[PDB]
Amino acid sequence: MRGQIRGLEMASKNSQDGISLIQTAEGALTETHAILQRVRELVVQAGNTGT
Amino acid sequence: MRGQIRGLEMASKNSQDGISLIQTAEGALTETHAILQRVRELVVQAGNTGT
Repeated sequence: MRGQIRGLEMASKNSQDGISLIQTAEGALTETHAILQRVRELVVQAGNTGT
Repeated sequence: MRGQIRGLEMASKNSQDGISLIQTAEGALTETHAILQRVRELVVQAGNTGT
């Protein structure tokens, strides 16, 4: 039991650490995405306003 | 009778001595076990927290 208990404590630890990794990459990709919104703004402008 | 009596006195002695040996090894194995609990904690952490 205690072997598993302690393993579950370190499991919770490892999973929370998983979450930390996730949210790191998550926020980074959110910012990336926001850039890409700006990019498409610049694409539509980089329709040259036509000519 | 007295031969057996005296032999029972030394028998009790020998058995108590048995117990002393037992409880020595017992407590030692209890501590060993406690270590092994810590080990498994370090195994679950030595899941590398994954990567």
